Amino acid sequence: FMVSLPRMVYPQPKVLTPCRKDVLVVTPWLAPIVWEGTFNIDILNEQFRLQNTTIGLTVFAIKKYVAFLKLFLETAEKHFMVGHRVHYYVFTDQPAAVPRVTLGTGRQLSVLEVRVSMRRMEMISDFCERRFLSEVDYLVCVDVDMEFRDHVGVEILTPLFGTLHPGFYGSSREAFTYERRPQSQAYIPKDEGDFYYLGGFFGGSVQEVQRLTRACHQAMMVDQANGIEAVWHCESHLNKYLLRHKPTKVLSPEYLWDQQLLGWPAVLRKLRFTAV
Repeated sequence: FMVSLPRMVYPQPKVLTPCRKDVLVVTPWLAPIVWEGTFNIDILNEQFRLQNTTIGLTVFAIKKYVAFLKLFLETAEKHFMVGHRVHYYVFTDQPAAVPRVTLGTGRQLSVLEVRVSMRRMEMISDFCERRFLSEVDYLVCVDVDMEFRDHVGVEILTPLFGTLHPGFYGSSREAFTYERRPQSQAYIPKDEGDFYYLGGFFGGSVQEVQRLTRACHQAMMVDQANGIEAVWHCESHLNKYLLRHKPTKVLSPEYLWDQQLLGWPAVLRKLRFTAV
């Protein structure tokens, strides 16, 4: 079970004062949308540390993309789940090119050799299935050509989460780049859709992440057999899955931003994880 929190002194939440009035902070299925100002990280850290939470962070670094590992891992050390147990899983075709990065206590890295479009979904579902169940409580699946710039912590953890694509968070659903051909398993028509989620940042409990990756892998195989490739590949399938299986938290675009392409809008109080 879960033990009591200790006594804590913090500002009283005020019912007649919203945290943020400029953005939606809860979905219509009552999942929090995680923005700066919506969470007290001290309360959340207590809750998750009292469960001895271990977070797995997966990245694929193939061919030239191994060059991104050093900055990715060094900045993860500064910003990602600091204080909690972290297990990095680096999937690569070049185990010797993985940089030797100094890790904080309670943090470990495993290099897993591989070797295409389906490799990520396949590797996460039913190649590393048993290992992940034994080793971590949550999985966070991200792209490697990125850097952490600010806190990314236990506020994201939940059974299943997606992240709002920074190019589409203000867009009408008709403008979302979902797969629009009915012949694809990823098809979403013009009158459906909550959000446009990123392929590059999703996660959840190991069980829910394995369900998602298994479903996507199966859908991608069906499309391949039918001679169709979804417009945005695994991201299109991720969007179909999260439409039909609503995430239990949604991360705001603070969690995956491209400052060169999109600047630093007022609505973003922090830029936490960004394109290089």
